[PDB]
Amino acid sequence: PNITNLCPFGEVFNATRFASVYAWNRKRISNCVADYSVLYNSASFSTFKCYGVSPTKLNDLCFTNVYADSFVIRGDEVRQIAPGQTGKIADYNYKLPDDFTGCVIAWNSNNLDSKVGGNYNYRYRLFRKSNLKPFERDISTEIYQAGSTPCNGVQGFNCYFPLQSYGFQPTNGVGYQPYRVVVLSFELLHAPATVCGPKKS
Amino acid sequence: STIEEQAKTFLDKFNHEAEDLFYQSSLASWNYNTNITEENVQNMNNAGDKWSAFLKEQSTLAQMYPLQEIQNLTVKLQLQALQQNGSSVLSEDKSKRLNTILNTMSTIYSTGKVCNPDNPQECLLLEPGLNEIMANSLDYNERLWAWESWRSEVGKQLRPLYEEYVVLKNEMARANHYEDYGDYWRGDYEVNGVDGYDYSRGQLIEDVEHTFEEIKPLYEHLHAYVRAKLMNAYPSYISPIGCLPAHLLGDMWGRFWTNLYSLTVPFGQKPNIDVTDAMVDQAWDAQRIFKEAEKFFVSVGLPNMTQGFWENSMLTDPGNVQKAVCHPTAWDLGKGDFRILMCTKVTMDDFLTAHHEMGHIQYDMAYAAQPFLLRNGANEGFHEAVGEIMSLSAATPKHLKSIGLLSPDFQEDNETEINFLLKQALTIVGTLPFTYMLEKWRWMVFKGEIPKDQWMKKWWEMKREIVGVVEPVPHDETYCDPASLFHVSNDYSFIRYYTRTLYQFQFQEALCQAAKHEGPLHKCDISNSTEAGQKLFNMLRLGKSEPWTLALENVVGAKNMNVRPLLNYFEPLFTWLKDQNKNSFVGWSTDWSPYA
Ligand SMILES: *[C@@H]1O[C@H](CO)[C@@H](O[C@@H]2O[C@H](CO)[C@@H](O[C@@H]3O[C@H](CO)[C@@H](O)[C@H](O)[C@@H]3O)[C@H](O)[C@H]2NC(C)=O)[C@H](O)[C@H]1NC(C)=O
Ligand SMILES: *[C@@H]1O[C@H](CO)[C@@H](O[C@@H]2O[C@H](CO)[C@@H](O[C@@H]3O[C@H](CO)[C@@H](O)[C@H](O)[C@@H]3O)[C@H](O)[C@H]2NC(C)=O)[C@H](O)[C@H]1NC(C)=O
Ligand SMILES: *[C@@H]1O[C@H](CO)[C@@H](O[C@@H]2O[C@H](CO)[C@@H](O)[C@H](O)[C@H]2NC(C)=O)[C@H](O)[C@H]1NC(C)=O
Ligand SMILES: *[C@@H]1O[C@H](CO)[C@@H](O)[C@H](O)[C@H]1NC(C)=O
Ligand SMILES: *[C@@H]1O[C@H](CO)[C@@H](O)[C@H](O)[C@H]1NC(C)=O
Ligand SMILES: *[C@@H]1O[C@H](CO)[C@@H](O)[C@H](O)[C@H]1NC(C)=O
Ligand SMILES: *[C@@H]1O[C@H](CO)[C@@H](O)[C@H](O)[C@H]1NC(C)=O
Repeated sequence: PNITNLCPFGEVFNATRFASVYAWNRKRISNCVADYSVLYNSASFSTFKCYGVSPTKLNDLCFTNVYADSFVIRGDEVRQIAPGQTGKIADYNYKLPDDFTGCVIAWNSNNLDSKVGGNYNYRYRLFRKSNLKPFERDISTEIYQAGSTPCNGVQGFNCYFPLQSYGFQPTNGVGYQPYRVVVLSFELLHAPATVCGPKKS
Repeated sequence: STIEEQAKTFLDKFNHEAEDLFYQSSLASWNYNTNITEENVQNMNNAGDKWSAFLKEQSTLAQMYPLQEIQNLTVKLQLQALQQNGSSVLSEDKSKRLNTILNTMSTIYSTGKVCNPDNPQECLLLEPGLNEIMANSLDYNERLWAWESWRSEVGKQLRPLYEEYVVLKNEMARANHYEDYGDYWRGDYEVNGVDGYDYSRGQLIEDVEHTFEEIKPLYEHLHAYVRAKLMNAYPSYISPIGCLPAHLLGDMWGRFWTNLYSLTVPFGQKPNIDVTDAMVDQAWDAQRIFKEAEKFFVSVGLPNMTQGFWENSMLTDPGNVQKAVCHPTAWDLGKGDFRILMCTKVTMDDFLTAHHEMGHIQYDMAYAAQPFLLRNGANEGFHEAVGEIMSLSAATPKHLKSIGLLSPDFQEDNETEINFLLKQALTIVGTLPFTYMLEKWRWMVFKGEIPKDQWMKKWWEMKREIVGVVEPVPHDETYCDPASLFHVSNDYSFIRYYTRTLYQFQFQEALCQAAKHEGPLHKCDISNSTEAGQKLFNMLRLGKSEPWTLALENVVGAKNMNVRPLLNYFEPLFTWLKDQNKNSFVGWSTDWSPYA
């Protein structure tokens, strides 16, 4: 071969604005050469916690149609993003399958997504009728009935708004400051593989 | 669906939105107390009036759930706090009258002024001055005059206000399913959940004197020794048969006897252990003091202190026009934010206060995982006891020598040990009868056993009997002596201070027992002991989620409140006092008085 073709990880990691967890952003990646070495050696990333694939052998494997899902969550909830985990956002906002083969990266963003008056532009789902299937996205905004009476879309007794905002502040302690999370999913279907790392000469 | 599910959903909705508003109110209060400007006053007012104006609706909504069907205990316990009427049981007129009464009582107490007879234009206040006069002076006549002036130019107008206050608050309590206001105060010490750990409101009454009767001989011997020393003091005033007067104790009310230490030092020649000069000689700043205080807790085993505490907290010396009231406080602003506030100086008392406040911060940090409504101590007495344990354990000569303050080749002996024990006793054990008598009087007057006419006289003979304090000058019915107190004019419960000492000494004795220490209890130290730290943490992490009877089961092996550790701590002092005053007799006679 000769000089390679880069893959655009800049527009997914260094984006100015992310999206709330209840509407987590999804991106598809195909026909590119991905270099995970620069991601592994980076010191900024706090959590690099990926199970089914050994971290040192990403460049050797060759996949097709990689996926990247990005969002912003609280510090204490980063442990909820794992196979076979339960909580509030794990079962109501973003659920991972139990046979996951991916890789989750999480890092601190206190100086980007915080404001002295408070950043109230991040919302998450709190009430659902039932749990969520893996890799399912729900954006329905309808009043929630916790009793045995119709609500008619007005916040009465036992009728709650399903989505609730975040209260990020610059002086909050660790565990409440916003964290940015991105998960990579490696699927391998029957079509020829295209996405895998450089072949050194 | 079941009611419990609706209650759970309501609580989940409530707590998350309450957290942010509470945090905003706390931040406004911090900004005001750290930077006293006019703007901050109204900012705090307008950022905190909303918190109650939000809590009111949440309290209102938490009544359609019939709290006799909920199970799971924790949900019911959490909902119990929300289902509180407060003061809404009464109409607007009575409520506003009560609020105005509280405000005018506080204003009258906080603006006291008494002028000496010869100059009716230059008065003195309860701020240093009159307090300084009755604290560190020598004349009998001026002390008596100051006592009478303070009790006749402050508490004389408080009598009608308190008389109306008693009946108004009693009516409110009766409206709130409590026949007395004493029950309303005692409701904190009540649990009606798990079997075998239950506790009723009326049981505390029977418990208080049951645990008080065992310490009577120690108080009697201390009273006899202090009276003998005061007889070596001011002549032709004390009687070797009766009990000592009121204004010679060394304070406005006699709550503490610390100011009396100078007159009644056992040896005198032996100097107390003070390392202020040594601390200065090594160039010790506030940062060093707080780092040593943190290292103590780290060595014990408690969690390491978080970043931002070293940045946001105002540790020392505001200095310039940036004024700030700096009563030493520990702030838990919520959302994982903890701070301290103090005007640190280079002195031993600052070291002890730093240890105390750091222990407060540690306890606040321990139970952060509990829900919003359960982030407190098991009862009102645990918090200060936990804070004071570290202060007690950080003043030992061994610990001071280990941090390189005292000389390495220092040796302690009988005299200095007895001196320190007496100094600590004069502050710790000399206040229990006063608190017991005051709380008993308040409960009795709330219940209504003593009528309107039998208010002051009954107060005075119960003070003469329980405490041993006589009349300098009589008061018939026109005064209200107990009303001239901070915790009585501001509507504060007073039985906390009685339980705090017993809890702290039980905790210290248990830790020393499970710390492998040999010798007298007063020289015990819990540094470099991970098992003691683990045992303490296993109870601190509980929060309010469990009854305090269960809380007093992981530190000690008995749920009841016993008083043996106190009698164990002051054992050398007691055995010295037994052979010290072998001629004078213990006890007092209630008939003799200074004026009759
Ligand atoms: C997203 O943005 C970050 C920075 O905001 C990018 O990381 C930075 O990339 C630059 C350019 O390669 C690095 O500078 C280089 O550093 C090496 C080692 O010191 C030096 O020899 C080179 O001459 C050059 O100066 C920089 O170190 C690196 N890290 C930081 C903290 O700035 C990142 O590449 C962007 N894209 C992604 C996907 O993260
Ligand atoms: C709690 O345990 C720590 C150690 O885990 C104790 O600190 C150690 O104290 C000893 C003396 O008590 C120190 O030994 C001396 O060190 C100096 C140099 O600093 C040396 O010149 C002397 O000849 C002697 O060897 C030791 O260094 C010190 N270690 C540390 C890490 O501070 C501490 O005293 C214990 N506290 C108690 C028992 O209250
Ligand atoms: C009361 O209900 C709560 C649920 O809100 C229970 O709390 C959970 O209990 C289980 C088992 O004890 C634990 O595994 C969970 O970690 C607890 N928390 C949550 C959020 O599920 C509680 O145990 C119940 N108590 C009783 C006595 O039934
Ligand atoms: C205290 O408040 C005043 C009034 O706005 C302000 O000018 C000053 O900077 C504040 N102090 C600090 C330390 O910020
Ligand atoms: C509060 O007062 C109302 C009457 O205004 C009463 O119906 C309600 O039961 C009270 N709350 C409780 C917990 O008793
Ligand atoms: C505790 O925090 C201090 C502060 O810097 C640090 O020096 C020390 O190593 C910490 N100890 C731990 C994490 O065990
Ligand atoms: C303290 O008292 C004991 C008891 O007899 C005695 O043996 C010891 O010498 C005394 N110590 C001093 C310093 O007086």
